[PDB]
Amino acid sequence: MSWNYKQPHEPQSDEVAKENNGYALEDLYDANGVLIAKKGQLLSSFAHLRDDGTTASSCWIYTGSWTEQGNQMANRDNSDPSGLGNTLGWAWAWPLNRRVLYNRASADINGKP
Amino acid sequence: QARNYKLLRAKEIRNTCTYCSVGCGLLMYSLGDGAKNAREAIYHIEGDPDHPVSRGALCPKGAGLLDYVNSENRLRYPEYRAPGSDKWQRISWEEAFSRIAKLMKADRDANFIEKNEQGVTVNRWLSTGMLCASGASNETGMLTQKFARSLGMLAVDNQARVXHGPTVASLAPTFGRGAMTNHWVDIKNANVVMVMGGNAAEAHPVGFRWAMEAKNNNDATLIVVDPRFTRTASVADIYAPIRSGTDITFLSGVLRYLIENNKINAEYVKHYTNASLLVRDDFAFEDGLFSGYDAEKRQYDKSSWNYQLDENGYAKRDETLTHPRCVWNLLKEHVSRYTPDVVENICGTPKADFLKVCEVLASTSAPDRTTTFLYALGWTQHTVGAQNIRTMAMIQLLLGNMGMAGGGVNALRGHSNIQGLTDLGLLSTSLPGYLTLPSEKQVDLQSYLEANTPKATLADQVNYWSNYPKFFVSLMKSFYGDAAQKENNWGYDWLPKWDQTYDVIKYFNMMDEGKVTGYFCQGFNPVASFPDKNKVVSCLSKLKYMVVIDPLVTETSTFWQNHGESNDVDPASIQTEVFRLPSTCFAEEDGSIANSGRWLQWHWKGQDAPGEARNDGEILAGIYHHLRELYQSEGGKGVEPLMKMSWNYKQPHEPQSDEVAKENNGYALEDLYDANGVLIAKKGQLLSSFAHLRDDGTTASSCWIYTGSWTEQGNQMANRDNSDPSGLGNTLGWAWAWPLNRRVLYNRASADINGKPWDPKRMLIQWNGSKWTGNDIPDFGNAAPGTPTGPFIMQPEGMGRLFAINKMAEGPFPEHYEPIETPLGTNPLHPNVVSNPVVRLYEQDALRMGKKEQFPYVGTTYRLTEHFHTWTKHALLNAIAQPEQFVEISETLAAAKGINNGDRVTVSSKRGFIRAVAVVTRRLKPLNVNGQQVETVGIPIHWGFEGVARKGYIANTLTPNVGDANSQTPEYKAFLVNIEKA
Ligand SMILES: Nc1nc2c(c(=O)[nH]1)N[C@H]1C(S)=C(S)[C@@H](COP(=O)(O)OP(=O)(O)OC[C@H]3O[C@@H](n4cnc5c(=O)[nH]c(N)nc54)[C@H](O)[C@@H]3O)O[C@H]1N2
Ligand SMILES: Nc1nc2c(c(=O)[nH]1)N[C@H]1C(S)=C(S)[C@@H](COP(=O)(O)OP(=O)(O)OC[C@H]3O[C@@H](n4cnc5c(=O)[nH]c(N)nc54)[C@H](O)[C@@H]3O)O[C@H]1N2
Ligand code: SF4
Ligand SMILES: [Mo+6]
Repeated sequence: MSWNYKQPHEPQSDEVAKENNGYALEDLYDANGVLIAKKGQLLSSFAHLRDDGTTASSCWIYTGSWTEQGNQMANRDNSDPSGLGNTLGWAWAWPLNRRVLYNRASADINGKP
Repeated sequence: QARNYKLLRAKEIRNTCTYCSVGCGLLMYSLGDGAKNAREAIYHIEGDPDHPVSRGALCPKGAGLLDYVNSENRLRYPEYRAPGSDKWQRISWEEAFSRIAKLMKADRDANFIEKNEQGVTVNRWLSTGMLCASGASNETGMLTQKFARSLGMLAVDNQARVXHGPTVASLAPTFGRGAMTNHWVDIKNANVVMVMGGNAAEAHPVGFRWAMEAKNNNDATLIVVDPRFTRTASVADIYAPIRSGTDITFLSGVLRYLIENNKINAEYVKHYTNASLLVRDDFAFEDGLFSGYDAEKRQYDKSSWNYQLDENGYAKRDETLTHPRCVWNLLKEHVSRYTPDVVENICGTPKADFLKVCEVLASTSAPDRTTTFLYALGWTQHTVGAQNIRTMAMIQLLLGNMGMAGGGVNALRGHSNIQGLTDLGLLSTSLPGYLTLPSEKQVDLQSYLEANTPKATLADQVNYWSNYPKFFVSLMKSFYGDAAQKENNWGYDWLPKWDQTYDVIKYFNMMDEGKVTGYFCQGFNPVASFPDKNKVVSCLSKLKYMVVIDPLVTETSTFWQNHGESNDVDPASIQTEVFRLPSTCFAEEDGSIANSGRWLQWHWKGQDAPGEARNDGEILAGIYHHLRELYQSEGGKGVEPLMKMSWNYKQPHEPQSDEVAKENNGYALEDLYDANGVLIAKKGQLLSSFAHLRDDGTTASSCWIYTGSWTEQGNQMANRDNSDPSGLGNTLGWAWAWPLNRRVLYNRASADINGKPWDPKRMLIQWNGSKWTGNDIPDFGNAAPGTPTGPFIMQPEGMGRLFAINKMAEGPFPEHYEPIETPLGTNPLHPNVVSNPVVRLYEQDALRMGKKEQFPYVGTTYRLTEHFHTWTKHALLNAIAQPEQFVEISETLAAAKGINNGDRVTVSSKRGFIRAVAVVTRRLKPLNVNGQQVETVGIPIHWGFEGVARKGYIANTLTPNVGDANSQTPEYKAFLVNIEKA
């Protein structure tokens, strides 16, 4: 079992949070040959996780919580553009910041609300 | 010990002063820390020390804002006044919206005009009109534009009509744009500061700090030329008097002096102005009239007021300036009549004073010395207003001061956002971005674009308006979205087409004839601000309905109420249904407003509005949705153009400021590529420059000159970097200025033809071998030094115009004409043509004009530093500062009438009277004019019948109902009155 912390007797919160988010262990490419992530970088989505050993994450639903863009859990933008009380800029929700689960069902089969 | 500091735990909010165009920064303090359970309440306001223009300062108006925000006269609930009633009745918002929508639909269905007599679709509505709020945000402005035009309205004006309309009418033809050319802090770089046609120390005090910086720390000479010795004169090096309405004579005299003494920047003139262009042989001027005058129509056929054309269709030139028909030689001939004796005889300005002014101005013809002119209403509010400005602009071109730091034409704007509303086109025939609504003669898109897209008149010019189609199609995409396609000409026919301009004087003439059913007054108080108040009240009384939207009680909202002599009406005889809707003020919404220097500045909300007051966009939305729903279920006339207008906001009943600001900036509707195949923008992204707008429907922007204000990099109007690397006072990192953040317009002219600065200590732009760079964003393309490309890029010839070809209504050169009501009863320069020969004067108004035998004194109206129009009298602090109405007269006139200082007097005109306290002073002195002694009676415009200051009389009770021949801006600055002891 790994315990890869700079100070083994004092693991830091940011180290563990980043492990939970996940990393690319090799450069990663999409199907069109476009680089999606570089070796050593934090992953931006669980959609980028792979089953071949080139990605790591100790909690896949948390991928996106602390990316190369920073600690999203520290976001403090309370803007609510729709007036519905949805604040996508405050902290970070799993999965992938979706605040209301099953929201495709907020519309009918033709996509009308 | 001292009481504790009262703001230690208050919420601090950044905002901008709501009164004048200086745009001073504010720091407002509210009780409460923003928690949901605490209802914020602003309890103190002071300046923002980091703001580059104000640096923490605030004049008495800005410093007293707390008393306006918390005025006892703030509106709280929707109120209704029934026909013939003498009282208000409170109603709900839903009642107000439904009643108003019903009244509007009935009127629109009865009077909407789908087609004109020539069979052209015009979709216009003329029986209901609107006055728009120059004191409200740009976002409110755009919503108002969409509201008004989608309904087909053409009688849509904002304060510009009675203010700087003449400036746009003159500076655009002369330089290419109608805006103030430099900016506030830049004034500190001047060597000579000229305050003429304005009173900056009282009308723009914090901005005036920079003129004092020029004087005190740049060794500049401050000159004031005004009929009164004002508070600006108090600090001036030189003061010279002038009779109201004679500026063209004084300024033309300066032109004569400069030319005769060769006090001009010759190379600047030769290359940057149209001095070398040849004028048609049939152009002429004699005895007060230019060629082409039609005495029956009282208009000019301007065919001869043009350049001779060469073999390639461009203007012919004579670089040697020896040809008798070159603009230069014709200008010399035209101003030859304005000798110092003529100036003294007509203006009353003593020759010794006029000489002092001429000499000082002349000292700035040197390439490294500049004069900057600071002006406003002293010049605009005349029947020859636009021509007053033409003359001064010509002076700045001869001196080589345009495009220079510390030079230029600082036409000081009025209302906090009159610049924004002008930019957004809230004027009868305008559209946003200085675009124009189609005239009814332009039957299709092609004809419309051809009429508005100018062909270059000299080769190798930028002639940027050639891009008009891109701006227009982009505007249509913003308005109509998917409904605008190539197939239906981008929705071309949905816009109302005009048969004429529906300016306010014309519209009230129509109202007096019973042709106007309803009227909206959004942040505009015409009973106080329009000329001939007695007639205005009589006109409004004929309306079937009126809707007032304001954060305060206004005289207009209570025009039907009897207030004694101040408003002697009989409520029972006035059948108008009046709706008074409570709105927010500047401190209660976020949004942007454009200051005089073209700076779009963002501000933030500090508290909720009192009672049931709502923001302007919410009020418009409430009425609009109720009205459109009526059309959805009942049908009616002009249904399609109304229903096609977009209102794409997340909450349709509450459009947000950021949504509208982004629409104004613009979007890419498809991925966009440059000519080399490189992606410039992705579908859905905000555009970074108007250079990316297209005419094929792939881009949208509801105000092209604002593209760059809110990009993918964020809200630039919220930028707060006050860095000034050059020391010239240019702060590119504070807010965002149009166009494309260029702070000093025409800056290519800050350097000579070889790209060398006229003054090496004031470099604005320079050539690096491949592009122009410097201390300001170049107002230019990439033309290398030595090429023929002119520095005035919006001009088809790329030059500043000394001769304005066919652009001005009364002549390509300015000419002295007396005010309609003149103390002389004649014009010494040409008795056969006394006043402007192209002025429009309705018969009913001609009957209300007085003559010198009954009204011998010159009457003029103006401001006092302590009050803002009839608005601040609702604020206690300002009422304390100047509590009671007064008028100013000389010691000579007072002695002749037996008036002691402080005595009560009655000032009257052919149209009415006011009574007030007399301020007798040596600051007003009679002048010797054409053999007579001419006296002036000064009338400040701040009192009335609503407010907490002592009750008074509307100053406009005295003013004439006639205006500038170009914009129809009223002649509020020069008329005739009489005075008697009271
Ligand atoms: N204190 C205060 N500030 C204001 C406002 C306000 O109400 N109060 N309003 C704001 C607005 S909306 C605007 S447009 C500006 C305008 O601001 P300005 O035009 O500078 O101000 P005014 O006080 O209208 O008057 C101009 C000066 O011209 C003089 N004058 C009168 N007739 C003539 C004439 O024919 N020739 C010349 N050369 N001078 C003449 C007057 O005595 C006066 O001192 O003010 C803005 N700033
Ligand atoms: N005699 C004479 N006449 C003049 C002039 C002159 O020199 N002499 N000058 C002319 C000029 S240049 C001008 S600009 C006019 C001005 O005259 P007006 O603009 O009619 O007068 P103001 O008193 O400035 O009032 C306008 C309204 O804006 C309201 N307002 C404030 N914020 C908002 C808001 O956010 N929303 C809404 N809906 N309303 C708001 C204010 O409370 C106020 O009632 O006077 C003109 N008439
Ligand atoms: S009225 Fe003008 S000068 Fe005075 S504080 Fe407000 S913006 Fe500044
Ligand atoms: Mo004004």
